[PDB]
Amino acid sequence: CAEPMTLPENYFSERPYHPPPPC
Repeated sequence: CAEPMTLPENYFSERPYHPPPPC
């Protein structure tokens, strides 16, 4: 993945994935 910076309660929800899905 590029630019690592994802976390729980702020990266996975039930809405239109805002962040990159491949990461």
